[PDB]
Amino acid sequence: MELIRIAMKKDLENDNSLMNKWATVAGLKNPNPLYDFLNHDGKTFNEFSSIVNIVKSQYPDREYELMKDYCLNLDVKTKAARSALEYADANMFFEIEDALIDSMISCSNMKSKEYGKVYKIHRELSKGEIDVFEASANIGKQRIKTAEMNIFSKMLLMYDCLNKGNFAPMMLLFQQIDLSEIKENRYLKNSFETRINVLLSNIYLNENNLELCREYAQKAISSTDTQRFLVFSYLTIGTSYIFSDFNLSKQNYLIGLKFAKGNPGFEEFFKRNLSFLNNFWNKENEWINYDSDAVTDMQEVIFELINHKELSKALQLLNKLEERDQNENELGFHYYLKGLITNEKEAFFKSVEYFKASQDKLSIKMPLIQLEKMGENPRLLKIITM
Amino acid sequence: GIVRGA
Repeated sequence: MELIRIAMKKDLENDNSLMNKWATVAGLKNPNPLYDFLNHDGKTFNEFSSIVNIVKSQYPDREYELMKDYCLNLDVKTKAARSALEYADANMFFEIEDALIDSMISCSNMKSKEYGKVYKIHRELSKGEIDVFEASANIGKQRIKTAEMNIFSKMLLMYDCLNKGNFAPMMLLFQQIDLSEIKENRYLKNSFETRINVLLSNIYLNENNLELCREYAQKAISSTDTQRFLVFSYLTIGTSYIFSDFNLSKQNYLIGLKFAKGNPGFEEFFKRNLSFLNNFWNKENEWINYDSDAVTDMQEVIFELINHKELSKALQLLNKLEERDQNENELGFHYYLKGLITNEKEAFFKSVEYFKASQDKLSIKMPLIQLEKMGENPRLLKIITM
Repeated sequence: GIVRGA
């Protein structure tokens, strides 16, 4: 009765060899739990990777429709539903995720209630319905008992640090996570291991440890086939080369862009950094979003205007942005641009202070180079990057 | 700006 069961029953009467093929793909010892899954409603595999690996290799193009149907039909009190919630969150399938959260909050199993409550906190935080301070308050209010939700509560805040351009807390949060403590759920452990890897990759990218950054991103790319992890992995590798190597940076951004086909949210990340890359290297720029009101997007239009030596038009557009709320990292770039336009040392010092505040050891190079060009002590500038 | 995501 669940779409995937119907699909597999249909394909099985046409082809008898599919039992053995699905058994090895699902990591099963023998074809028996497969028979059970197809016949007795309610049967769920011991490991959720069983259903994902069957869906991925047999119905590559119907994953979302099939998975959405599987998940909405699951008993919310079970390990399966708990894994489906992780699956949905990891892929950013928000319709699947919000409906599981709704029904997991209400039910009477303590573990599923906990998973519901923590993922809701993560969702409310990504959407700006709450801020870090309420998140932390809600996490403690929960008195979490599982190792997993303890770990996921640390990652939750790391994701917020990452999009608010506040990178200092993140290595500190990372160090509080130990994955071998998660015992029952093998799938959840795998998913987390991969989440951590891109997280780690970002941490190193901001610490300017560029070799380790690419190590962890590649580690993620090698072991996953979930679109979300591919996207951010390639995003990260490309940013790691933004200042060293134009071609390597372009190529990873294009690889990532191909993996993002038909998901406008993921595409936007690449368009933005391709915009920046081409502005920074002063190459022709097919990527600028000229009618976005987003601070990052207006910054790109200004940076382009600077390269076309239109310093007057650039200054007016930049004053318009002083009106707008920006995070510390965005102020970093803001003051860098003010400097290129105005040739004032002051603008560059501010830029360094903001990149220090947000602890972006990567971007700090830009205003530092500029200060060295205007006669500031080079030895001291070296000590600032230490 | 540079954008990031994990």
